Amino acid sequence: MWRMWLLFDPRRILVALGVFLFVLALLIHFILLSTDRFNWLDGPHRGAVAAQM
Amino acid sequence: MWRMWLLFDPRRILVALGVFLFVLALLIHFILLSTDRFNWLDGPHRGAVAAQMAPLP
Amino acid sequence: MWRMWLLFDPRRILVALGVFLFVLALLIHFILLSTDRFNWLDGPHRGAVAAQMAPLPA
Amino acid sequence: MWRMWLLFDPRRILVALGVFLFVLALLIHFILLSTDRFNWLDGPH
Amino acid sequence: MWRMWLLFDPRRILVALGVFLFVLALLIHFILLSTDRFNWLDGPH
Amino acid sequence: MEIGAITQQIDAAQLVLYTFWLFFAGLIIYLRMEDKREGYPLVTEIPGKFLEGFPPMPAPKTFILTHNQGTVTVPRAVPRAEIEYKAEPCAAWPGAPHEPVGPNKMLSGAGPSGYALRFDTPEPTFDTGVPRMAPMRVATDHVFDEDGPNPIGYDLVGFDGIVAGKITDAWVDREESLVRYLEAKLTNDKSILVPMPLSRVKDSTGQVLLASLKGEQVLEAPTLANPDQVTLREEDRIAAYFASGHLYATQARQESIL
Amino acid sequence: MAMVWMWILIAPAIGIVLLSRQ
Amino acid sequence: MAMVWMWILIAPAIGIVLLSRQ
Amino acid sequence: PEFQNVFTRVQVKGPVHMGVPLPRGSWARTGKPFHLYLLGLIGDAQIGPIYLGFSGVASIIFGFIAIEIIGFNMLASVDWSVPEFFRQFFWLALEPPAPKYGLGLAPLAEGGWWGMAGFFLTASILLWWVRMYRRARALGLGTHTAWAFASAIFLYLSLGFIRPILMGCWCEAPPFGIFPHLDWTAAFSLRYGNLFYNPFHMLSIAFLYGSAVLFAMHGGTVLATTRFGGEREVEQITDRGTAGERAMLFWRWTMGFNATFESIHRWGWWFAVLVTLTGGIGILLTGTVVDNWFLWGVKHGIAAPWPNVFPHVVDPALLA
Amino acid sequence: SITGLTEAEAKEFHGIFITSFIVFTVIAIVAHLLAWQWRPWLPAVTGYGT
Amino acid sequence: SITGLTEAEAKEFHGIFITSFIVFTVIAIVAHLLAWQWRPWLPAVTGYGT
Amino acid sequence: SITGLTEAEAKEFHGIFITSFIVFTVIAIVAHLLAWQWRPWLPAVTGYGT
Amino acid sequence: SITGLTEAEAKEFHGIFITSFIVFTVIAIVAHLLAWQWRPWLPAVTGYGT
Amino acid sequence: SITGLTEAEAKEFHGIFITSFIVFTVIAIVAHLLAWQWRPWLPAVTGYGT
Amino acid sequence: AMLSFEPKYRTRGGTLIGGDLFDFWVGPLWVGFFGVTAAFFAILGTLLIVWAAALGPTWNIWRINIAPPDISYGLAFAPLREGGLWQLITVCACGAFVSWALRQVEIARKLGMGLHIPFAFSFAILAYFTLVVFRPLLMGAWGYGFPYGILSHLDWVSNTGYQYLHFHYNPAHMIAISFFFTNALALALHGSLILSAANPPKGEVVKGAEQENGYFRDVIGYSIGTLGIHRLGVFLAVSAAFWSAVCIIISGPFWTRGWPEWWSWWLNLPMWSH
Ligand code: BCL
Ligand code: BCL
Ligand code: BCL
Ligand SMILES: CC[C@H]1c2cc3[nH]c4c(c3C)C(=O)[C@H](C(=O)OC)c4c3nc(cc4[nH]c(cc(n2)[C@@H]1C)c(C(C)=O)c4C)[C@@H](C)[C@@H]3CCC(=O)OC/C=C(/C)CCC[C@H](C)CCC[C@H](C)CCCC(C)C
Ligand SMILES: COC(C)(C)C/C=C/C(C)=C/C=C/C(C)=C/C=C/C(C)=C/C=C\C=C(C)\C=C\C=C(C)\C=C\C=C(/C)C(=O)CCC(C)(C)OC
Ligand SMILES: [Fe+3]
Repeated sequence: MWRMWLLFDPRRILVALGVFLFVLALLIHFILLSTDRFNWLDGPHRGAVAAQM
Repeated sequence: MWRMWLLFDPRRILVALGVFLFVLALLIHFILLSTDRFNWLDGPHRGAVAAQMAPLP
Repeated sequence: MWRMWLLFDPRRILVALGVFLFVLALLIHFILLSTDRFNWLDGPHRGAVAAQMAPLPA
Repeated sequence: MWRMWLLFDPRRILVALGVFLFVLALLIHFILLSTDRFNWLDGPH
Repeated sequence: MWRMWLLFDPRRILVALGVFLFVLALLIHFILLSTDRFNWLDGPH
Repeated sequence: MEIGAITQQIDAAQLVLYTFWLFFAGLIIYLRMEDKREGYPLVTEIPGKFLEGFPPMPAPKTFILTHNQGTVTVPRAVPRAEIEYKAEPCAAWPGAPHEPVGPNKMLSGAGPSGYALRFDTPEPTFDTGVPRMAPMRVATDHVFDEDGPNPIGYDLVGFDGIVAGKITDAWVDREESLVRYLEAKLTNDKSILVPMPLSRVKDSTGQVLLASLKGEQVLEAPTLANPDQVTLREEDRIAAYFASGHLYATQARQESIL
Repeated sequence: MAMVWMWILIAPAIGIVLLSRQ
Repeated sequence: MAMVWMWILIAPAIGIVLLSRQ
Repeated sequence: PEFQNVFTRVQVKGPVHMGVPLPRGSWARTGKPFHLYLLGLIGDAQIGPIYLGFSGVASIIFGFIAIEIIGFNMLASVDWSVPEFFRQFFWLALEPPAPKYGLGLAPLAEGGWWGMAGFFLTASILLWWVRMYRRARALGLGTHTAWAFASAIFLYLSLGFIRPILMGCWCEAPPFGIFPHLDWTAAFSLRYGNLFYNPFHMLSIAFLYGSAVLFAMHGGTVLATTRFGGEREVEQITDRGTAGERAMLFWRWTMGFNATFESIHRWGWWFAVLVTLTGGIGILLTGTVVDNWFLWGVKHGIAAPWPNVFPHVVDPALLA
Repeated sequence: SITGLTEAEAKEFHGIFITSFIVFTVIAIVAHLLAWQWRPWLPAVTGYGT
Repeated sequence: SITGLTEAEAKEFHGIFITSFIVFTVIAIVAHLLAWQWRPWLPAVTGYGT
Repeated sequence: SITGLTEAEAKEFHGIFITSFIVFTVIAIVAHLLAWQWRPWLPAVTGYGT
Repeated sequence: SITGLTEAEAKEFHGIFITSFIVFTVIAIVAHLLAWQWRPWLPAVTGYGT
Repeated sequence: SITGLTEAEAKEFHGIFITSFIVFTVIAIVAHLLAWQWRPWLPAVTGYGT
Repeated sequence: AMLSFEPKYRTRGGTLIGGDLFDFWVGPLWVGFFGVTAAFFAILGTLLIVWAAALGPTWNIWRINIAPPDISYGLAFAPLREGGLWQLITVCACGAFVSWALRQVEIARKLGMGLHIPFAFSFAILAYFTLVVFRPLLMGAWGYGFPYGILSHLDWVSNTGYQYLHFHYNPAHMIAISFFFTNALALALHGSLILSAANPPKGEVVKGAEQENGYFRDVIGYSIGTLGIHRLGVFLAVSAAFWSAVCIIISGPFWTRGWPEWWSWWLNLPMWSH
């Protein structure tokens, strides 16, 4: 499997991997903030929710 | 079927497959997240509103 | 890892890194300002907002 | 770090840094003017 | 600091500085005039 | 409360509108005068009667050209000489058309075969006085791009299917790096230039198709004064000859088709 | 509270002159 | 909480100066 | 049929053109230009190089901050939910300040971010105008591009800066969003009584339609005469060829009058410029000297007398 | 060599790349263990239920 | 000299530039002093309090 | 050497890059320690509870 | 020398750049000291509390 | 050879490709087994019930 | 009267119908068969407009309003005083526009030019045909056409737009506007660049392709070139008219609700649907 850096340019792969992983990490961190349960800054119960039966 | 690589360039196939597999997985993860049953973070979507109305003039 | 700089241009990396770090730091500071608890200027008590559906001040 | 001016144009660094600092300083002054506590002109409400 | 004029054209600096200083002064005057306290024409309301 | 009222009936927005109308009238006058820097004053069916129309012709302006090819003043006090076109009027009254003469109407200089007496020197590049259009055998720094057709060696075919010659070289624009002419070796050993905008490169059959001329009419196309450069006037001659074929190649192309 | 404005206005001006003599 | 802003403002400046003198 | 010159499949690779030498003191051009066959089909194949002087870099920094202010607030308006950001992206905006604050600086949550984004974006646009002006001078060209650009800036400033000042409220300015700024455009017409009856809106439309008419006519004229080298327009201007003569004769025989290869670009220049010049003036008039354009139209005798097919109705609020 | 590296360079890069991948993943595994302790995900169909 | 200035004229401009900068700042300083006398800024947290 | 860097001038850059990263990270670490003392994050599922 | 400056002049720019950076930072530090005196930031979770 | 890969390397790449595909699928199978344990899909016509 | 270079170009031929009978010039204008037809339709159509105005209540040029028939008449030819005159004027306009385009084809053939100009104009004709025949045909009534009046046809546009309660949300409307706005931006740029090259500062030499391509590479990093910009000018203007025709043909025959409601397909995509 080491015979892949002769097939793919390491400079292009590392730059693409760096952008992809940062965007992915931004996406996940952002989604958790939007949740009520996993928001680590303001915490739970930030808005008004109608009671359910 | 190893001959499939004598026909198609491996560099393009792996890049095309990698892009294809990520987009599909991203699509599937997002469809489940939008559901109430398969949302693994909060569960059902309650649709919280702002705490108070913006005051009238 | 000194050998990596023969493959990646230090000019390109430093410029891309500086822009990326500032935008990230700017984003994180903004996110904190967009919270009541971590707002370090006015504090945890959000001020009341004015009426949007209002006439021109005359 | 005196060698960082061998690979970076000092004219280009100063121009980018000069605009950046002024824009950032404008940004911070603007933010404070739009706060209740740190508005130094009309003061707090 | 006099060595900066070997790096930057004095003619370019003066015109850019003149425009920058005028717009900045125009911005500050406008901001003050739109406040209640520092409006020097009609005064406080 | 009537803000913007000048009188009981005239208001500010109305006055601003009439201000624009005055400006727009002046702008149209200015634009129409600028339109009259070429081809004016008009010629009539009188030896010495000229019309300038309204608005009148503008004051002259001068263009400075590169590489010491002179100064151009428009409108010209003395207009450029016209080519000696060969046509017979279809009637004597004004407004009647004329019919080009000669067995080869593309050489008559009438109708679409007419051309302007431009500069008799090659168009130069801005950086150097080097001719702008050059064959690729001279402009060796230009090569055909891959994944695109290479017309060198193709047959030159008229719209009647008759092969007139083979494509030998391409002429490129040294300023914009594009093909403007294909050079073809004709069966009479003539080496004419064909305009790229009038050539259909069919790389499937290895042919360059001419929809404007028959195969035999290609053999009478203009030739360059010297083989490595083309003047502005020659460019006009070549374009006029090929393009006039759409009206003059056959008698059918000149008559009403329905 | 005048001292706040005095430093932020005057001290940069002195800084330019002091950086200029060197 | 003065030290919260004093560190984040001054320490990078010291770091830059020390890194420059390297 | 004949070659229609829709796109160019036969292409040649020449040495990259870096441009004319720049005047002393200018920067070096940025980037290594390369040939692209895809763009060579419809236009020129070379991408780059680019010149990044003081105006260009300053404009980018100012503009990028403004874009960050918009994007961060848009993302905060969906509570940082990326799925909701993609779902609602067209609906999101950075809203202008509330009417309470007039021309003063609003709080951040109530229009303060809008004003800062408006300032930084305006600075970026003005700095770009300097770039368009100075790049033309560096090449020995006229500044026609910069002054045409100033016309577009005039409408932009009238919408967001001049008119809100004349009205005394930043709340009258458009928001920074895709669908919301369409809502603002429609709400503007609703508030001020059918902007169709604004005469400068009529003129701006006439020139907007006229720009489409002229460019279709002019582009078609040049394409129809590319067989005569008609696209080499400046050379046709200084030394008229058969392409210029046929182009002039086509329109003279069609409608009785014609332009020249130079003057047609003056017609096109003014028609595009007058779109935003008349548009800017019309926007400055509404609410300042005219409050209801249809009633203004009725006053000035341009309201067509449509029949009323319904029985007469009385405003029920009067009798209450 | 389509990329342009040598026989030795490709293997040396492979060792560095895998090691960096291991370190990055190991840190993320620790981070997910800490995150799970703070706030577990994957609720029951009826909710988390304290 | 990338700008294209000799030592003599570069020093001359620098001297004039500093003097103009000092004169401009001094006038501005007195302007701020008069402005502060007309209407002070930087209120206390409770407001200006007349 | 696609970059165009000698082995001597490339190892020196790696040395300068690493120490700048460490200095930058150490300052940020202390900043986060101060930030935690001012206002801790990561609340309980109930809330911060003052 | 991709930039086009000699070793000697790079050192001189570095000395001027760092000195200007220190002067600018020190003035900013005093400004923040005065700003903190006028109006402190970073309140407690219960607010500034006058 | 349109691809240009020789016979020896093409069979080697296929062996790597098939082995990677098997490992990727096997992990996905266990992932779906765990997902089915946490929350089944494919409900009855009347719903999942409970 | 003729331009200085004109006389050599006035050849016989290029006509599609008629031949030498109508192949002559009146002043600067060439006539041909379709020039006769265009003149006939234009004059008759204009005269009918004036007669319809004479039947109306005003001679004010801005307030003249010639309206189509009632919807109840369907696709029938209405009486002249109740929309029949509008139908006749519409037929004259259709004949005049097609004859004008066909006349341009003959003129271009006489000069040995391409047919790009009549091709571009045909898209303007398509938009008009969409407004007055194609859309009314799909709705089944000629009453859907816009009235002929300088200010009255703006009232039709306004009321038609609010039959969908927010016409900005029409998706083909957005595309068409994007083409109109870009075309004006492209026209301003192209006119500026040619004038800047042909009219440099006084005493300076005229500039060519090197500065023209160099200018936009410096400011934006790419130049489309002289051939590309004229291709772009046609493409933008033609597509603005084409998508304008699309935006109105789908308003009522293929969409009867508010246009913002149409965007619920995007809001309800399963990746983020509520
Ligand atoms: C919600 C509960 C926790 C939390 C839960 C988690 C969990 C779980 C994880 C993280 C992880 C991370 N968290 Mg956390 N995190 C929280 C809140 C935060 C906050 C904040 C302001 O509150 C910040 C700043 C962070 C920051 C971080 C990062 C340190 C880290 C993501 C690494 C990454 O993106 O690599 C992207 C960048 C790269 C991979 C560099 C690429 C290098 C390339 C290959 C080499 C060439 C470079 C090339 C030339 C240039 C391009 C690359 C550029 C970077 C663009 N978290 C809260 C408090 N966090 C992840 C982690 O620990 O990863 C180790 C992780 O698994
Ligand atoms: C229901 C809505 C109303 C209506 C309300 C308005 C309002 C309000 C306005 C118009 C305006 C116009 N209307 Mg209208 N209009 C109506 C119906 C029409 C109809 C029709 C057939 O129904 C047409 C064809 C038009 C056409 C027009 C144009 C002639 C004119 C816009 C000129 C322009 O190009 O601006 C587009 C160009 C600009 C806005 C300038 C842009 C230049 C700047 C520099 C851009 C910088 C970009 C920056 C660098 C990038 C930032 C990106 C960041 C992420 C933010 N309207 C109806 C009646 N209309 C405008 C006008 O001028 O009226 C007099 C205007 O303000
Ligand atoms: C509280 C509000 C007070 C007030 C408090 C203050 C205070 C405090 C100050 C001012 C200052 C100014 N005020 Mg005040 N001011 C008020 C009301 C006014 C009114 C009015 C109609 O009411 C006017 C006309 C002014 C006018 C002025 C200016 C004289 C001055 C700003 C100088 C400047 O912009 O330099 C910018 C332009 C340059 C520096 C150009 C210099 C030449 C260049 C560098 C050389 C080459 C030029 C090159 C060709 C480029 C040219 C570009 C163009 C100049 C644009 N004030 C009210 C009453 N005012 C400032 C001052 O006095 O500074 C001297 C100042 O500190
Ligand atoms: C005559 C009127 C018409 C017109 C004309 C016109 N427009 C023009 C011009 C002209 C003549 C120009 O010369 C100018 C131009 O440059 O054209 C190519 C322009 C222009 N008209 C434009 C748009 C435009 N024009 C429009 C309309 C019109 N323009 C009218 C129809 C519209 C509409 C219809 O709404 C739009 C949207 C631009 C393409 C351009 C002006 C560009 C500009 O101002 O650029 C600066 C603005 C910014 C927001 C800066 C961008 C910053 C980058 C996005 C940053 C990227 C990241 C960054 C590098 C990271 C690092 C940053 C660090 C700080 C960290
Ligand atoms: C990593 O970052 C990313 C995530 C990539 C960022 C992403 C950013 C995104 C997605 C941004 C999207 C933006 C979008 C879609 C924007 C759309 C905007 C649109 C359509 C705008 C339309 C019209 C807007 C107009 C005309 C606005 C004009 C405003 C003006 C002229 C304001 C001028 C006032 C000036 C000059 C001031 O001095 C006043 C300043 C002050 C006094 C402080 O406040 C009062
Ligand atoms: Fe053109």
